Amino acid sequence: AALVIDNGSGMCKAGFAGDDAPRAVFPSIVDSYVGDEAKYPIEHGIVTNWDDMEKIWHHTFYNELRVAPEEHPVLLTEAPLNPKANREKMTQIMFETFNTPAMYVAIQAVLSLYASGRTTGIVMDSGDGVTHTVPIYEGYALPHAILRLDLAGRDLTDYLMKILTERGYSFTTTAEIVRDIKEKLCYVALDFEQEMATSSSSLEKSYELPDGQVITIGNERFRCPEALFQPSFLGMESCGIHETTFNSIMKCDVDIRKDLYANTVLSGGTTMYPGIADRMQKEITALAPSTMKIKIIAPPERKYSVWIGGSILASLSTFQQMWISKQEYDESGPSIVHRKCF
Amino acid sequence: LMKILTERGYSFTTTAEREIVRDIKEKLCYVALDFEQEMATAAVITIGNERFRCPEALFQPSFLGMESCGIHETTFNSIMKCDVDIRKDLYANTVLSGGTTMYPGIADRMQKEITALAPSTMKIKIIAPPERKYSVWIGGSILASLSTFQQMWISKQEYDPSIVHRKCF
Amino acid sequence: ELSISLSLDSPKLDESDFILLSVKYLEKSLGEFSGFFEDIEKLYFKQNYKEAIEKILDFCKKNELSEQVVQRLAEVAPRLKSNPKDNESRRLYETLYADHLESVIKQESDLSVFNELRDSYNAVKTHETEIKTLDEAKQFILSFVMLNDNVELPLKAQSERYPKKDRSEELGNTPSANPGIMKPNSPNFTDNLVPVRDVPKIAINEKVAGGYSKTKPTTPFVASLSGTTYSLMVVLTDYIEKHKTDKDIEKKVNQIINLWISSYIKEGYHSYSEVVDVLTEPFLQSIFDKANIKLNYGVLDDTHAEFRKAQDYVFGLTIQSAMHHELQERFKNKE
Amino acid sequence: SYQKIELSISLSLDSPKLDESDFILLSVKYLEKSLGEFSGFFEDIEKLYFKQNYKEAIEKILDFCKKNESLLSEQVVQRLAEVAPRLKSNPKDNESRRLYETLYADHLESVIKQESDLSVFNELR
Repeated sequence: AALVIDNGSGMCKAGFAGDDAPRAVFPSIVDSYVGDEAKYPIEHGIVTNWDDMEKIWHHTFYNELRVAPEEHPVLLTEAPLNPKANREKMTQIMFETFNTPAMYVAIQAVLSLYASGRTTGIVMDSGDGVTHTVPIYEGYALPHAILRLDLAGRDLTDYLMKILTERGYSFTTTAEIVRDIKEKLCYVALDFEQEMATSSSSLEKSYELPDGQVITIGNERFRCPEALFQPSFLGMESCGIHETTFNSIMKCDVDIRKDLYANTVLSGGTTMYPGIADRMQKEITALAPSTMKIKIIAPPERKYSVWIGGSILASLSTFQQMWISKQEYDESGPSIVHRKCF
Repeated sequence: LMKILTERGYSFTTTAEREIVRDIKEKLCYVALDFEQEMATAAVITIGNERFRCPEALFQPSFLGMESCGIHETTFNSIMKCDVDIRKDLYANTVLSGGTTMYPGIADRMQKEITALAPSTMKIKIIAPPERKYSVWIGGSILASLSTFQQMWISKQEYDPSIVHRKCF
Repeated sequence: ELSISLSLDSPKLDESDFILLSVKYLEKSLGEFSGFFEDIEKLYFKQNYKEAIEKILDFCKKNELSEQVVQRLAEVAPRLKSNPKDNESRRLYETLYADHLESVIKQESDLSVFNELRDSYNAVKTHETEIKTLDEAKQFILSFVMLNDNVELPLKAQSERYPKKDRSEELGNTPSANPGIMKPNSPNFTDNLVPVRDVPKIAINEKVAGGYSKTKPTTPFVASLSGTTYSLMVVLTDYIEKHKTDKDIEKKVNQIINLWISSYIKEGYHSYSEVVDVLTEPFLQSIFDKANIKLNYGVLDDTHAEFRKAQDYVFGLTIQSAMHHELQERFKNKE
Repeated sequence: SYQKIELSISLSLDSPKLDESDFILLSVKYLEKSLGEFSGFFEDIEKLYFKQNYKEAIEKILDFCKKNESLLSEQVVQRLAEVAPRLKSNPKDNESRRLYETLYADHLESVIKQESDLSVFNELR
């Protein structure tokens, strides 16, 4: 069997090939404890500390999956624009230290298109770390148009904490619970202004603290997800998910943009906000030319799509030639990845 | 066609100038089979790329700002208000007529758009006469010259205006 | 084995790729025959692929391997029709060649086959101190400022091949990652990834009858023909007149022509054959042979390093385009 | 020019002995002057300086700064935002507090001087 290790920004999703649900999702935070829930190795999608990523991968193979990595070929997920070298230290560790029989590296997003069932388009990937919009023509991204937004849920959960403390409810300590609020209550509007005017206290949902103290959130329900579309809230000048998708679709060829516009697939747990589809429908249908046909696609299983897109690849009889064998590695080195994994 | 050119920069403001516009619509402009592909191959004879868009207004009246369905649908719709039984025929006997249907290529399209909207199993046939410009008239000539129609007329003594409902259709 | 029994299922394979892919099959099944493979390397570079398609298919009879191979290739070869618009393994092989062609001018550090031409191109309107780039710098000057046109034009009037260009509709600029490989996304080995430039989009009017791109369909993307090569000649004609008395001139001229050849394929202005099909012209060849210059137009002896980098490239584009389409089945068999 | 009083704090906010206290004191001047209705804020933050709640008030200040970023500038908010996370205090080198308090006492004295009947102390005897 094969193993699929999506070392993500906040959670690592692992499982096997053929399956349809990560059999193990654990926070990637590292004599050493690298717990499922108990510093951060991958900061913004690029692995800053490698001596502690060995560990995320130790818990992955030996403790969460109880699998000896010596016998399973390993699929791995990189991020768009991994610094080239960081690809190199992924071929190294897996064969030199983990002695795997084989390996493959893929972009976290093409893989999301394959789970939306397509292989030509633009993907918007959000996560607890970087949010990137990645244009992919024919399975391979266009690296000159992959755009990066350094906004994610972390920044966003912390914004909710400000806005509720200001309301009156304070969360001083590590967790005095706002993530639950972020994904159980918050939504994205079509028009922030309409929803801000709505005197009604009807857009208020209430929840229980541990002890039974129920607090109420409203207004904040739709501002948190908006930091994404108007990040000046948080002190930023990068313009938002809506237009970043266009700015890229516009640094590409006139000839391929008909396809990219009709295939904008949302991925990431930062898109599980209800309403992130139609806002961007509004906001890209406006900026786009008027003769364009559009379909923003949000598959319902977007939380673990990068992984799902990996099972698919590994469930393919034809993906058995695309594995970097160790035999090959010993000769060239960690630079076979640039020659076999594009 | 005036507005569209109005923004490609040519200007046809005067009355005589308006006739220029009519002249172009009448011929050069055409109905496109795949609008969208053709507004992407994009990227009196002063030339314009507003050749497929002018007649796309018939298919989608949104350009104009009209809330109505394309002639493609006014057709289907009308059809489904007809007995299921006679539909087979209506589908197989659809004739384009009138002068504004002289835009080249409305035919193949009428076929497609309706075809996909149509029962996956019916028979769709569009019949376009080249003389559609004047087809109404020709139609009437035949009749006036039909021997039998001769009594479907109205005598001056028969007139001796509510016979128009009861002797005529 | 099955791999190539799949990479030869590209509904987008062109002649160029077959050659690379098929020698790969032989190099691992067979393993002497290496000379044949070299011929296969030369015919490809010189674009006599046909001979080569035949030769691989004839060599699929001498050494009879696995019947997969023998029986496989023969059914795909005739359908192969080359496109100078989507020929990409040739772009990697051509853009990577100029790198080798230039490694060898770096080993001709005389760099003084260039000082004399300076004062010879300061006649049509700091010698080699920096190396090569100074000469890539002024090579352009030569052709672009000696004249936009109007001195090269009499030579062009003497040509019956220049009138046959096929270029057209400015389409725009596109920001790519390797120069000859105008295609932005071609899976690029990161071994060869350049800075993100902004590259032009050139368009082809196939309606100019007998257009170059119909004639030599193999040479990728050569909508035009090098117009400023004719004006390389004016500058070259003086040198030969002035320095015909130089003894080693074939070495020194070939140190210029070969550089034009490489830089043009290296910076993306042209392709081998667009620059070369002008130099192999009658009235232009005459100039050289009157001073006994026999030119070697960028044909090198180690063609191997580039060759493999191509077979493997075609291994990458195709296989992953073969799963690309297998997904396009398993989902259209879900929907 | 006034842009030398602004640079001055862009440059005063970069010293290696700056702490939690000095920030609150310089910022207000910066807000009181970058702007020119917001009277309460310099009193709300004030009350907190006497109570040593530099912690919350730094943050409230840097909430006002953003909300009123309109009448302020990109530069002030940028700088101010960078310096705060990295703040600590050292009793030995917390000396602005000391002036305040030294000057405060003389203030509490006139007050007591304005409080006439001093018989209260006599009885304490």
